[PDB]
Amino acid sequence: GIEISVYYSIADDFSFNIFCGFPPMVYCDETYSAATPDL
Amino acid sequence: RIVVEGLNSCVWVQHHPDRPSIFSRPIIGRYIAAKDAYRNHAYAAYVQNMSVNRTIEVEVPFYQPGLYGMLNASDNNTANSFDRLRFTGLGDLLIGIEGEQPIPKE
Amino acid sequence: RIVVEGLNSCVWVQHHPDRPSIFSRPIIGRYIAAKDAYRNHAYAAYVQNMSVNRTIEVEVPFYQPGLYGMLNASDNNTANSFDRLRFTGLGDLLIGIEGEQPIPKE
Amino acid sequence: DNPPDPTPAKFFVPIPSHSWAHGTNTSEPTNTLRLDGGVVGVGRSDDIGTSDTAISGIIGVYGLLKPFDWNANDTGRNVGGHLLWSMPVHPQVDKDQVIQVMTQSKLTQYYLPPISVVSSLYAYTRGSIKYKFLFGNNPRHNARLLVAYIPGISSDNRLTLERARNSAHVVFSLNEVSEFVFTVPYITDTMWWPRKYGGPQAAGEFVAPSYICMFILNPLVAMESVPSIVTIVPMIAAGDDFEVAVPAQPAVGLSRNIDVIYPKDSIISFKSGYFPVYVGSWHSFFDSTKAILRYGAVSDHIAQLGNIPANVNRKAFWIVVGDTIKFKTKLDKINGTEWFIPEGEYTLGYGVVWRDGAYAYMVPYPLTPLGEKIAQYTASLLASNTAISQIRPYIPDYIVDSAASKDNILWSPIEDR
Amino acid sequence: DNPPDPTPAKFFVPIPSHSWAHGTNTSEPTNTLRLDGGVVGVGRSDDIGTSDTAISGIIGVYGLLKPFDWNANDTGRNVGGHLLWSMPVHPQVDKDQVIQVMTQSKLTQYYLPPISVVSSLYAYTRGSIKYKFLFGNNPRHNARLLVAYIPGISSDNRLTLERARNSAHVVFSLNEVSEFVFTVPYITDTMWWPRKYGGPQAAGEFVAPSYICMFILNPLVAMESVPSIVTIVPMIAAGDDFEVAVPAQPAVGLSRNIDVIYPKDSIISFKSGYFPVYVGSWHSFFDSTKAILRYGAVSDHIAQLGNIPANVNRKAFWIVVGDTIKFKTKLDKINGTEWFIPEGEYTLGYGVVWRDGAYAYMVPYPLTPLGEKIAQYTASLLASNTAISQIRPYIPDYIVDSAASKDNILWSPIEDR
Amino acid sequence: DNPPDPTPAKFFVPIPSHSWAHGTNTSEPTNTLRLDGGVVGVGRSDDIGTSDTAISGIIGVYGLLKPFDWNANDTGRNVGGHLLWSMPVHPQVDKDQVIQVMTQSKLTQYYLPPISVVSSLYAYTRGSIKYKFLFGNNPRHNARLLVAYIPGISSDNRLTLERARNSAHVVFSLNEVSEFVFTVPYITDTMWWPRKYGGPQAAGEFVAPSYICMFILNPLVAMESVPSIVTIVPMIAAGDDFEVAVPAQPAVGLSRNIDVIYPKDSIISFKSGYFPVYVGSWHSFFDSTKAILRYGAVSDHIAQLGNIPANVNRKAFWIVVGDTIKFKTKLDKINGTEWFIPEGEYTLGYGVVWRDGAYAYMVPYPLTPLGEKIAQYTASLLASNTAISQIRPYIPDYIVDSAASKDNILWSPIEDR
Amino acid sequence: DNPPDPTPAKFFVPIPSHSWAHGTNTSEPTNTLRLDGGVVGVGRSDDIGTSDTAISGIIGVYGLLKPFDWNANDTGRNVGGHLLWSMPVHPQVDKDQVIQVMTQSKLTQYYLPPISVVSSLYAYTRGSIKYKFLFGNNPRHNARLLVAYIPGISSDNRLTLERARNSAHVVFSLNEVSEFVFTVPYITDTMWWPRKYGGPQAAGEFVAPSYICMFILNPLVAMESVPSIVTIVPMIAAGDDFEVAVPAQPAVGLSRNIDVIYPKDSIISFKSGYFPVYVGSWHSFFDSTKAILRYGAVSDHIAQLGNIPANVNRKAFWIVVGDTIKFKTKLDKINGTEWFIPEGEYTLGYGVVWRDGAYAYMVPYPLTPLGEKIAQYTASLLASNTAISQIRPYIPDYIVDSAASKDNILWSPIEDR
Repeated sequence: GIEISVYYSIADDFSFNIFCGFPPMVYCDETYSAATPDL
Repeated sequence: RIVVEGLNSCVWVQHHPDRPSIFSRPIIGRYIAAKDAYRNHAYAAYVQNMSVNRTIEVEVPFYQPGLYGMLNASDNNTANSFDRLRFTGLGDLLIGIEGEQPIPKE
Repeated sequence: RIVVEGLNSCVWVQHHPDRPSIFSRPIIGRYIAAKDAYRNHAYAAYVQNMSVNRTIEVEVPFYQPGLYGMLNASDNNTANSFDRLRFTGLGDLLIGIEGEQPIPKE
Repeated sequence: DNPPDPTPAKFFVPIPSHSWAHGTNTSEPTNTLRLDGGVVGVGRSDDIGTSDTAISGIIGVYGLLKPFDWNANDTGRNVGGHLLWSMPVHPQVDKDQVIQVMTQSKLTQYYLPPISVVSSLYAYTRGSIKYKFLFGNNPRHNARLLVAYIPGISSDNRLTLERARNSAHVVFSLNEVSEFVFTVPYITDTMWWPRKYGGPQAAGEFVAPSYICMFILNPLVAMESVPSIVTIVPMIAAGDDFEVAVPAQPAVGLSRNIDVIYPKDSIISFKSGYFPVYVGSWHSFFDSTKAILRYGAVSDHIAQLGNIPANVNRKAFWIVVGDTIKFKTKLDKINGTEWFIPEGEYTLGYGVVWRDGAYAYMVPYPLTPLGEKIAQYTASLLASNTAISQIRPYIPDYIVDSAASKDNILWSPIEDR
Repeated sequence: DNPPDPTPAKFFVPIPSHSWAHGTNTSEPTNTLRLDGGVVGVGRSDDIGTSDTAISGIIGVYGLLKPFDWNANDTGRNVGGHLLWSMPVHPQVDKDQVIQVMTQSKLTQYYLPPISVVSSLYAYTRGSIKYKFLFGNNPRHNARLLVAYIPGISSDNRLTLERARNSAHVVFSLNEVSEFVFTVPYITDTMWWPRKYGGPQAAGEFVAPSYICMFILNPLVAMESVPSIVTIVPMIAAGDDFEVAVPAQPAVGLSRNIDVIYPKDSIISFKSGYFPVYVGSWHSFFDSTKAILRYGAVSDHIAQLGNIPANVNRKAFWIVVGDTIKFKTKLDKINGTEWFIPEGEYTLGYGVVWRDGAYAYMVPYPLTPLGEKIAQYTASLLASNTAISQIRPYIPDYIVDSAASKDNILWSPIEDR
Repeated sequence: DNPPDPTPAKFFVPIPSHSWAHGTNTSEPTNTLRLDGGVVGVGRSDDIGTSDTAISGIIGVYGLLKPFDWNANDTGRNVGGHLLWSMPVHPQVDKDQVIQVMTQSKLTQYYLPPISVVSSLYAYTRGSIKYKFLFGNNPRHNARLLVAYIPGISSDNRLTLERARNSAHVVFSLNEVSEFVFTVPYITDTMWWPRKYGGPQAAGEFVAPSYICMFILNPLVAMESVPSIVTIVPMIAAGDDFEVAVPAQPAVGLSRNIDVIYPKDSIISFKSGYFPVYVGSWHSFFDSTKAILRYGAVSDHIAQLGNIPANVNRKAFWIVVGDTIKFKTKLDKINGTEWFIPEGEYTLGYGVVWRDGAYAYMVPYPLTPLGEKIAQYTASLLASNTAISQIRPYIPDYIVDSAASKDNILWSPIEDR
Repeated sequence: DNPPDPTPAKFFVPIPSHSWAHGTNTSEPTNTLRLDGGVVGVGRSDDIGTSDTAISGIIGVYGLLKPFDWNANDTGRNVGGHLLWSMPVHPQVDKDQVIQVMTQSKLTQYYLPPISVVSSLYAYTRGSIKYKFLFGNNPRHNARLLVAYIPGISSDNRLTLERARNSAHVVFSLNEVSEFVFTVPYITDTMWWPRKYGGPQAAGEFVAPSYICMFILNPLVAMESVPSIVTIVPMIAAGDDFEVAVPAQPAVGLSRNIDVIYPKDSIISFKSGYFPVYVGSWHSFFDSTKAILRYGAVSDHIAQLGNIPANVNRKAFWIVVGDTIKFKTKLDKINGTEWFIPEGEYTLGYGVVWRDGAYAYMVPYPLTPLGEKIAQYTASLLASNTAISQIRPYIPDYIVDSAASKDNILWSPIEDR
């Protein structure tokens, strides 16, 4: 098959405009544990 | 802008301003008359190897003997054949192949 | 402008201004004498890989001992062999291959 | 005229794309999908502000931390020298000092403050931190607190009021005052400090450099016509001197999708015929007063775990992945800690492996933030070959046999600080 | 002399072609097929104008809309408060307010005004619209009309004269005046308004923001020596404040070739042995007073449709693709509408599916713009499980059995607003 | 020092070669095969002129056209009003007004004037043309001629002196004058006029816009001691106002190699057993007074042609490709023309197909420029189903059976204006 | 800030390398293998001169030509009008006027003067040539010489003193003078003159334009107490007006490796059983007084040559490639020439093919520069079918049978001017 990878970023005319709260987050270190430091 | 995909050979392109078609449909391959099927001399042309780029970019000029060229012209035109023949189209553009490489089954 | 299609190898081109042909037809392959069939030294040359570009662009200079070169010269010329030999053509241009790659059946 | 141009060709190096890393102080060639082929940018007005992504304006906004109660009638705790609240100082807050939401088989959601969210995007950090303390009091309540910043300390293991006074500290009076801010210093042996939480498998993680602790100087007083409990709500923001160094893999992800696929290679379960399982007791384990997983009511019928891979850390406890069960357990308060489990029905979320010869057994723990801590501590005690009699108070009690599982139960290895 | 040139090579990114989207404010490298290798352009003179593609000059030209008659002797309609003419306001005109030409098995040709043609090339639109009204009168005729612009309304469902007067409106007197223009405002909750008609499968389509309505204030009067009918010809052009935002897939195509190949996967027909078909009656369907397609004269011999795919919208009616038939039907005027079909011979162009258990039957409709509307409305009534007795007036009547088809008849799914 | 160069890479488009069409007003990068790597050009002096390729200097040179005799004793032709010489006006001369050399099985060589050669390189043309007329007279001869330029006429079908005087014309007196030039105007409904002769298969061909004609006003007079014939040699050059627009496929090729390979698919011949062939007579064809090709002396033994492809134009005649034969024929002068074939031995070069039912026969024509014209005219008469009795005078006469061919004879389709 | 750069990409043409031909007046991009990445060049001082490759300074240096003796006692040759020395004038010297070293089966080494070496690198040449003549005399010797430059002559076939005086010439007196220079003119019908010797297979070769000849005006006189022989050593250098036009394949190669592989396709030998061979006599060839190669002592046992390819020039003689033999032969002085072979033992180096019907025989020639000339001349005489009696004096004589060869002897085709 073919593989298509789309990367993206903000343009120069872009603006993140009105700051409301952050939503609650998850922690990446709680996906794959360090209980098996190499896996 | 001619985009040719699937061919590893070379493409030649000619512009025939004094030979424009009186039909609004293209002619393909073995149905093209000999007068056009082969490269003519002295015409403005461009020859491009697909190995360097598979996209050809050309600009076709206006070489007509009159004031205007007709837009939206009919293919059913016998009362004004002259208008339809030489005062309508910019002239045929021919796209051909220059090499011995075979064409893939696709 | 030399356009070579179908070959993946390298092409060499030499200009022999002091060796112009007395015939108005080219010589091909195994019929070319050894003196010309192989790259000569010290001649103005250009060597081009087909992998980078399949079109070679060169300009051949005028290197003749006289005032003019003859246009429209005859191949049947025995009374003026000297004129036909060195005062007619710019000198042969030789196009060869430099590599071990086989030529396709086409 | 057709003059030749024998100007020598230049050497150039072909590359497929422009910079992937650069985000400032450079132009970026690109094919704009517009009709106008110049330098074009969307129109603006006062209706549409400028980008509000200036970091200092973001991390200056206070975020809420885990609140706690301050009971004036507690003749045991409400005394001079008592430690009310303490934690390491770093921009990301400790996970156990932040409001949480847990989901069985999914990831935990953490309510991180703005300074914590932004910091998880960068590798280094430095500067003062503003700790705002909000008190639920009225003009009757009075007390005095001593809050301290202890450089080079990560825990309260050697921490007492009479030591805390020997570091940078402040003394707050709660006399008709409900809010105050303790802007703590930045005291380090280096200029930038590595973030604590990093990436998957603790990628690029480290520890906090200092500790903040709140001690009772003069105990809380109330009266009879007034609430005896005063809640304290800690909040956190960046000081004016705060900075963030280097873009790295975000320590965080959004909570729009809290699904996660644990590695199949680490999964363990019970051997065939040793499931379904239930929580119960047996005699050879603290005279059947503690909870373990059994596969039947005949004795020495304690569920055995399948092959446990050798790459699994010895100090690691486990978390249930698939379906689970509910069970009634309890745990009495442990000496020197605020660790206790009231008697109630809890879901099974964590487990600790109890080894007896060539047989491996599993000890159940409740799906609760405190259950996570007690499970981890127990696994550590088994790791150091601690006396069987001294691990006893860290194990949930046996009350009554619980429901059985539908089928086998799957577990995944985890480990905390 | 042959000095080395060790100047560092530059990084460059190879791409096969120049911009495809840019049409203004940029140069375009290209290989000109000329003898002159400079910047060359065809010669000009006053004999040859400059390009007349300036949009404002195009959309300013009035285009004709569907005319209508205004009968002074109609003691029913020619009364105060009566709605003569109304439609949504948008640059593309509604399809049913434009002169049409239909072709069996082909696409309909619409005579769109310049403002409508240009607008179908762009995604957004805004500004005032000039509605010119031309009246076929002479100095004897007199009336007064009230034309209104109702912002935020798309239909006349709640529209009355006594409400229309409560929006922006004008009052025209027909006293020896034959032409007047009503330049309507642009009243929207946003700055650009998305076009109504878009692309295939209603790609990127939306609705109109406002409504224009013409009411009778003072009814038309004529005399005995003068025509009692006054035709009204509506025309449309862009106001001086009109603009078009963003290039998109043209909503339109030329009429040089009106051929179309409907998707083979959506085509439905009658089961084998259930065709040829003809239009007739049977008792269990409104006592055989309505038209349905039969395959024979024995009763309960009603043509059955083949498998109807589940991806077909429930509110969709059908259009005949291949060969068809002619049939004589009629429909009496429906209460509250100007909907009626005079008794005549019509070609079969549309159909609505009538379901009875595991059997599906097809109801015939005439190939006429009004037949298209009635067919759609009926399909919608079946969709909401409307009373069988209330759908009855929307079904063509049975007059006499019609000719049979050569063979099976093929149908394709369609749906309107 | 080794500073980084993070300057963004530029987008560039790779192409294999520089312009192929450009010949002026541009530079051309190339690899010069020299020792000197700069802009180098061969040395010059007065011994070596500058390029003499300026068009105006080329097409200004007179070229010779087909001469003709002007006989003072011809009491039939040498009369007032008689047309001596006429042709369409265009830069390429008509082929039949130019000196020719024919070669069996090869191409014809035409002696084109400089204005004709140059014009065949370009697509369009315009301007005045200088027609110089040279007379072979001495002071005894006298006459007056009227030469006219008729705009919008291509032939002499409606041309008379009394009409020619109603267009731009000149009146020349031959009284002790031997040379004069008639610079004709350019009268067209457009600015450029397409060339007449184009490429293979009449590619891009068209017609001439106007006609030039020479009439006898006052007939030629001589005396008894003086030649009664005066030759007239027409010559042609471009006027000072002449221009050439657009490079196209040359209408011409050199005569160094006049070989040509006619398309094998168009070739026709006689069926097997119906060759060798000879020229003879038979009764059912104008009572055996006309020439046809037979395969034997028994009657109804007329050579039959093989399958003739349907793509061959109906008005087309044929030309012999391979070996051929010689035959003695004649043709008497045809009314209203100067068309006659004196009795002589001619080679067989052309043929016209005579159809009789399912059988196709071939009529022989001499390899001569006039034979080419008569053959074409005959083929056209058969095309319009002209009366068999009216085509009779255009067919070569039968004199005597000629030699037979070695084998079959091959023919190729051709067609003229 | 990250502004877009929509600047249109440029068309560029990729080529693999920079110029191969350019050697001056241009830069050459390259990857310098240095630590310093700028324009770097090796250091210099007076210890290290500048390049001494200026042509004029090279070709100005005199080179030695083949010396010759001038015998005062030769009452035959030392007379007025006698030609002492002569050759064509061109920058490369004639091969037979240059000191040589021959090697069996290898290439000849020529001691070319600087003007000759440099000229073999270029295609064209022009200018005056300085011929310095050095005489081995003392104050007793006296003579007068006339040296002439004959334009347009290549040989002495029509050359006499009484004709030489009718061209540019000088008259030298040997009266107590030992050196003088004759700077000869450049008299040509063109500006550059093509080099004489070119490349393999006489590639691009031509002839010399003029001739230089030394005649005896007043014969050499000596006395009895003084040497009667005066040696003359000719030397050659370029005049101040000398120039060289165009780089071509060097006419020369170094003598470090004088090996050469002659084409296998041209090699000829004796038929099987007709070798080994020896030099001898037989009666049917000038009564057995001349040398031929035999394969035995029975008569009519003359070695036969194998198949001789038809592409071999008729005027060509042959050279031995592999092993060879020595043989004793002689040749008496031929009338009108200085051609003679003294009686001695010589190696077999050359051969000429003598044809007798379907049989081909080989005639032996000595490996000596004069033997090369006589062999060539003989082959030419056989080419023009010269009388058998007139070729006789050009054939080596038979003295005695020589040794036989080890095996067959291989020959390769060659040809001289």
